[PDB]
Amino acid sequence: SSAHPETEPKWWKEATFYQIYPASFKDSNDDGWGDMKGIASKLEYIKELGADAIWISPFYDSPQDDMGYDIANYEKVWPTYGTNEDCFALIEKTHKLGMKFITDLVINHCSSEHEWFKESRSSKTNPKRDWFFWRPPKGYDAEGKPIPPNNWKSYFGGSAWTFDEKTQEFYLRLFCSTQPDLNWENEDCRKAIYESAVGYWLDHGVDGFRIDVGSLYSKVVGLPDAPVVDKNSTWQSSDPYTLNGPRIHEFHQEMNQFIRNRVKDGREIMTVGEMQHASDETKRLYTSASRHELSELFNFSHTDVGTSPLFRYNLVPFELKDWKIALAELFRYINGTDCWSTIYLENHDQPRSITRFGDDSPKNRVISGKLLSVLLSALTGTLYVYQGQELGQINFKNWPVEKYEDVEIRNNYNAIKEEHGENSEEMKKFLEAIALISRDHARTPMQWSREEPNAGFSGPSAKPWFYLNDSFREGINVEDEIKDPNSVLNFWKEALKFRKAHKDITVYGYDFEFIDLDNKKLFSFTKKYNNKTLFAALNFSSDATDFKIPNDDSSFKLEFGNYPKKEVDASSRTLKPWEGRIYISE
Ligand SMILES: [Ca+2]
Repeated sequence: SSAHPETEPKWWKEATFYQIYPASFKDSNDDGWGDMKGIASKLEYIKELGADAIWISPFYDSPQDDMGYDIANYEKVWPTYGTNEDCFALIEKTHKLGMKFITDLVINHCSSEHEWFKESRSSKTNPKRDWFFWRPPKGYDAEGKPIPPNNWKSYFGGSAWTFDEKTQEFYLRLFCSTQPDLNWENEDCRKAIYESAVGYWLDHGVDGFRIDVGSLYSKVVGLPDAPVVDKNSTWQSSDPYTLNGPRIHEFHQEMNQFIRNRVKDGREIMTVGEMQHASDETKRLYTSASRHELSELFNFSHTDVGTSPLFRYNLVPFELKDWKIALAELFRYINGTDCWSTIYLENHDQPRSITRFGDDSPKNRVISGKLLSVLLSALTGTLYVYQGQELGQINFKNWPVEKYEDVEIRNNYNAIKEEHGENSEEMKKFLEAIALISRDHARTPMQWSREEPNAGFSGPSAKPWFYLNDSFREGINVEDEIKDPNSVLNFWKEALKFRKAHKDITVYGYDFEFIDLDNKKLFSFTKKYNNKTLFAALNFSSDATDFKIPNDDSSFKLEFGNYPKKEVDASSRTLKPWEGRIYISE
């Protein structure tokens, strides 16, 4: 383990994080929106699950055009969630329970309702004009409409620019129309960002930050037209010119130094960057401890499987090997380095992992939910669990498009309507995809009980901000699962206990090697920690599946699995349907 600097323990390496989506976690006042008092009331539940830390998605003052990722004031809690004092009390309560607290740092862009943007947009001459990207129209089209400065596509569909009537220029917004991108080329802007979004929260005791699209701050000069890679789209991915840009490491080093110099009590701050996509070299540049940038990052390859690289909402076939390799991208690069990794399958931007990677049928949803827990329990990195994942939540079914709340759905729908027609093959493919892939599968209210109609998220007379998934009626809820010894929830409790008990090799294990990589059913691997060897055999299928342990001998003992403990034959070399096993040799 001495030739593996990544094994150096840190609180944030071995902490299990639980991610809370504040709108959808717990309503305490029957207005249909989750809130901070709701979260506070459920911290004991989170601790009992086995979490060491929480990450709360944005709770700052926001018009909610992108459900909190459009921030109008970094230093004020959205009144619907509570007051600043409510938040400070929540941070303190979290700490007094022995858990860490990280907040969502969203500084690629802010809301157009932020005072910075209200000033910037007011004239061409004000001190904050170049805190954002303002450009004249490229020209005007045959119908007299202004043409945007370039061909860049928004992450939510259509053009990445919005025209301002008053000042007669476009502003850049990679996300929705009211999320203008901040201009990190402006040093005054960077300093103000650090003071407001970072310093304020350090002063109020956060243990770290999850950094929203942290790889987008550096734009290539000139904002040039992007390559025409999609021949059936007016607008093109800006990635070559916005993703991991030439100043991105400079900016992250600067922000890291700001944090180091602003902390007052010498505490260890974690940063996890939502970096999206990166070569292994880029990942190392971000997460090597010696680089003083990020602690770790999220990489999207494993959550991208089964979607077109050109458009997330066009489905494509994939096989198990694709997912194995994409998952391994999270962690293999850290082997023998001072880097660190993340491990997760769910977040507020993803559909449910059982639906995607298990089998959500009534027959298989429990056992395959447990299989995913076995897998995650054994992988190296900081583990994240998303609200409802521990219940074995599944995608919702048979919703019409108009029921989806997400701006990502609304904007993409409208772009397709405009470009291809509402009644088109392009629309049909989109509608097929949203049923599997939409972020909204993560955002339906948390299911605390079987109570009609709101599943204990709110009182029975309240109207939730977004519709409940019908799965609460099928026993997918906290109250029913606590009482069922065979539940996914009770299994996740066991999985986290197992992971912690064997943390040297589960959290800090190294020399990861795939066994039978090509296998369409068997996901198998070994890891090392000094004299210890961990071996996993995981059957991602409804069929029985054979496996072999490399260098098999009597030392390999069955330490965890999802089939009944007293009914498993550890010496058998065939897995039952959806069976997973973790063996450890000393
Ligand atoms: Ca509420």
